[PDB]
Amino acid sequence: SMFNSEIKEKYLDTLSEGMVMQMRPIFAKAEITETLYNKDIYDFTSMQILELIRSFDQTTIGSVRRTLALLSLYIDWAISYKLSKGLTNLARTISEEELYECLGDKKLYITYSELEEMENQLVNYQSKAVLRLLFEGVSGLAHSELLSLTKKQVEDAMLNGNVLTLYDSKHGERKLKVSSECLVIALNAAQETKYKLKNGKAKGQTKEVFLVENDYVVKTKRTSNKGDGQASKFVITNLITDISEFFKINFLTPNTIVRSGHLYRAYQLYKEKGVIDNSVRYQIIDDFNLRVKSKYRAVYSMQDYINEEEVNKYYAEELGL
Repeated sequence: SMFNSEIKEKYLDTLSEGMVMQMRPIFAKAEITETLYNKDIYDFTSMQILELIRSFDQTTIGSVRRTLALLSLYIDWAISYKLSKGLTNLARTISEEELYECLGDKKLYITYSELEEMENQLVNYQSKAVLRLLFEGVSGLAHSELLSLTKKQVEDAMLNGNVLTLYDSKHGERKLKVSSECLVIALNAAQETKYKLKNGKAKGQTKEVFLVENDYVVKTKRTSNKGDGQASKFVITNLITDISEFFKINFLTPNTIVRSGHLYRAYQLYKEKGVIDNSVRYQIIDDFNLRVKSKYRAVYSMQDYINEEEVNKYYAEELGL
């Protein structure tokens, strides 16, 4: 039911009825972790706070942040009563990146607002560009659309209603409308000469590494001893890896990022329409000009992730629930 009951009930007794409603469930879900370490939340280490919250299995950064803030209030109260062994509130030491480590292991997809917050903490344009370009649908077989992308296509798209012309190694050409932000990020990434390691935090003597000189947006490193030609598959995965290491998350894969794009578009339609059904799915396909065997097949595949359950899960705050 609850760990350290008579102390928790003493804290609860100082809160409004509405606060008791928020704080109580946190203590019930917390109980099993507290009995595992045989100590209270207020004696938890940083890591144990981050683990604790992950066990609540929360979907969004926004909700994690509300959960952490509630936990701080309890810890401060416990500090002011000197129940805590430690003198400082360890929930307050939790940095912005560490918030992503709090995300539950069910989380598969990123919201648009999460994409924007992640972009803003990523110092490299190679990092920013792969995230965004994938979210907005630039991805062929083995990421051929993304790896074959040049300044010139980016430049042309800006002067053509933001409509990119994409080159795939299997099927050839595809037309995709993207955002202006995506195109400016793509244009920066295509002229970048350096790549800071560990997202600008590299501890070592070596902090940056030279990139190849070419007109491609996705660039191989000079020390890899590949040409001034296109990058391979593995560069995309390594760029996602370095993003994933900075935020310390394990759900982020090229396919996952591409879906999140589809899932954000589904939210926008759900807000106006109020249903998610095959009509929505057909619209997403031709909004992203989707490269598919057939459309009906794609619409079937999309029922795994494009549905009301997933949209309510990821976008609850934005929907007003």
